[PDB]
Amino acid sequence: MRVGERFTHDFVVPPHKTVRHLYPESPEFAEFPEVFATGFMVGLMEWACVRAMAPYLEPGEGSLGTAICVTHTAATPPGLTVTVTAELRSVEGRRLSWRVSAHDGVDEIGSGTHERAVIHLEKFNAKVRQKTP
Amino acid sequence: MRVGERFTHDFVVPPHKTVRHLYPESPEFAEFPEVFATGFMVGLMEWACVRAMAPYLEPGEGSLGTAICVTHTAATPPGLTVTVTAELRSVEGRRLSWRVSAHDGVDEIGSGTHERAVIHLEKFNAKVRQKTP
Repeated sequence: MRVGERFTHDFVVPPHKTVRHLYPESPEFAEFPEVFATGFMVGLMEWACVRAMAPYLEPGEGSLGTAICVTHTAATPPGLTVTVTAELRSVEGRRLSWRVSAHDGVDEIGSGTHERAVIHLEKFNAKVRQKTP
Repeated sequence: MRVGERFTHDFVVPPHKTVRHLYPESPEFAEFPEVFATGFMVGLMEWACVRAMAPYLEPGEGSLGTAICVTHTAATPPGLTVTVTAELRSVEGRRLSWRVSAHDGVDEIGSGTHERAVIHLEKFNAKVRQKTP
């Protein structure tokens, strides 16, 4: 896991990763064309980076996404394979950053950056509990 | 539309908007803390801007998100209300650019920018259906 190393992750888009499935609560999204939602592309890019960094975590640790800055440049219907490529840009202590890019086999669909922070899972969950109603 | 006009969108986070629910097929995400996923925060920011834009589109139009560039700085358990504030920066042809931020009643959880493109829904759906395997 050196800076400049590339990690790849492939995912066939199923029908339930389209826009209306991200927020079934949204009448505003209900009838939208059946294309892979930006929020699901983001979650796939983050999933690629989590798989790339798993060797860096010590027992008890996990990670949070702290920033996402990407374009979404072409649309993908269900059935195509989205390949995400995660290129490690920086690792320093708790902070990691990648350049991410995604292609659906037909078009480049988007690219940009993603940053993560390593967390201590138990300490983090206790903080979460204190702001839980 | 009025540049500098702020729109607010409030959303109580239900249990099914945590990280594990974004990708039930990800074993990695299945063990994550039960906090609002960045992919769901991105979709909520899109939803805010879609509601702001709606009165101003013509019949048969909608929009797509073309870029998002946000931080995600604090974590939110189910049961808090996330309020997205969306402020229009510019309208150029079919392109609309926004400043977005979100807060969960306890902490600011993220901020940055978002761009959208107005589409003709039927024309775009027919073009989508043609790259479908």
